[PDB]
Amino acid sequence: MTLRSALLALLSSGPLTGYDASQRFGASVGFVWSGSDSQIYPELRKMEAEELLVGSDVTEYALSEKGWEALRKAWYEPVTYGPTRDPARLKAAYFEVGTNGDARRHLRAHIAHFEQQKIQSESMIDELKAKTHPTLARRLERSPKKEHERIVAFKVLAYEGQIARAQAEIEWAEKGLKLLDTL
Amino acid sequence: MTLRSALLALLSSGPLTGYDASQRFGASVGFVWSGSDSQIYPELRKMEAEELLVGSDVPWATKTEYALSEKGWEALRKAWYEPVTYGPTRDPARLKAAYFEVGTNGDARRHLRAHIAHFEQQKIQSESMIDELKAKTHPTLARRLERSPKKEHERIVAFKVLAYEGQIARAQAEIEWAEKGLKLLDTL
Ligand SMILES: COc1cc(C(=O)[O-])ccc1O
Ligand SMILES: COc1cc(C(=O)[O-])ccc1O
Repeated sequence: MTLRSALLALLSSGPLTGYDASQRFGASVGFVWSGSDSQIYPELRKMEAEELLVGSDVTEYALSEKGWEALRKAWYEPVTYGPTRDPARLKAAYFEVGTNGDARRHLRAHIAHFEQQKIQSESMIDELKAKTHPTLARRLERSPKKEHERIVAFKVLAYEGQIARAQAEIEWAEKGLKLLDTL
Repeated sequence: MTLRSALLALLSSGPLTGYDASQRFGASVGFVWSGSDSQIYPELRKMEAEELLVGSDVPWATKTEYALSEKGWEALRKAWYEPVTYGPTRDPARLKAAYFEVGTNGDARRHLRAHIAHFEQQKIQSESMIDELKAKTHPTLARRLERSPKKEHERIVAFKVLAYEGQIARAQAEIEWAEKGLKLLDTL
C-alpha cells in the first residue's frame, strides 16, 4: 500500500517505463521508502490492472485520473505509524550477550553508518536546491511555477529529517560508548 | 532471521510457553523489534524443529514450554557477534512530508502535528519503561535477573536502559524536525 503510494508520487513527476521507474525510484523517493526492482515491477503491473495507471507503448506508465485521485486520497489520510523494527536498538538492548569490545564495534559501526547517511542527505539537498536532481527537474518542468518553491522545500524537509534522525543516532551511540567506559 | 534473534534474546530470560512468550515479547523487546502473535508462534515452532529450543509439555490442557538448548545459546551468541545489517529506510512520515505539495499547507500542518503527538507519546512510554527497568520490576527483566549472576545485573539493566534512551533520542529528533517543518509551513 505504501509502496503503491510512493510509486504514485514518483509517477506524478511524469510517465516512466518500469525499468526507468525502478532506476529513478532508487535515486529519489527510495531513500525514504525503499523499493527494489522485484517489488516495483509487479506493483506497477497491479496498478495498471486496477486502472490507476495507463500503459502506452514506447510499457510506459502514466497516472490515470483514478491514479491522481488515489494519490490525493493517500496523502490526505493520516499517517499510520507502524511498530518499531530497529536492528541496532535490538542489538544494543542485549549488548550483555557479547563483550564490551563487541558493543563498541557495534556502536562505532552505527556512527559510521549514520555519518555516511548525513553526507548522502546533504548532497541530495544540494542537488534539490540546484534544481538539477533528474526526477525533481522533470517534476518542476511539469508543475505550475507558483508550486516550485513548495515542491523543492518539501523534498528538502524530508532530507533534513533524515539528517535529524542521523544526528540523534550518532549522539546516542556516542553516549553508549561513554557508558561502556563504566560498565 | 532478526525475529528469531529477538526471540532467542527473550527466551534467555527463561523458558516460556508460546502464549506467555507472545505477551512478554510485546511488553519488552517488541518495543524495539516488533513481533505479532502470528509471527511469533510459527517462528518458535521452527526454532524447536531446528533444535535451537527444547519443547517441554507443561500443565497450563498441556502447552509447550520453550527453553534454549545449547545450540540456541550458541545461535544467540553468534547472532550478537555479527555486525548489524542496516536495512533500507521505509519511513511513512518522511514519505508523506516529501510530497506535502500533493495537499494543502493545512493538511501538512495536520500531519506534522500528528507526528509530534505520536513521538511525544512514545517518549512517555520509553521513559516509563526506563523507570520500570531501573526499579528492576519489569516482568521480563525480573525473570532475567533471577536467572543471572549478581555480578552481571547492573550491566544487564544498563543495556536495556540504553536501548530506550535511544528510542527517546530518536523521538526527540522527530519532534524537533516536525517543529521546524511547522515553522517552514508558516512561510510557504
Ligand atoms: C523523495 O525524494 C525525492 C523525490 C523527488 C521527486 O519526486 O521529485 C526528487 C528527489 C528526491 O530525492
Ligand atoms: C528490550 O526491551 C526489554 C527487554 C527486557 C529483557 O529482555 O529483559 C526487559 C524489558 C524490556 O523493555
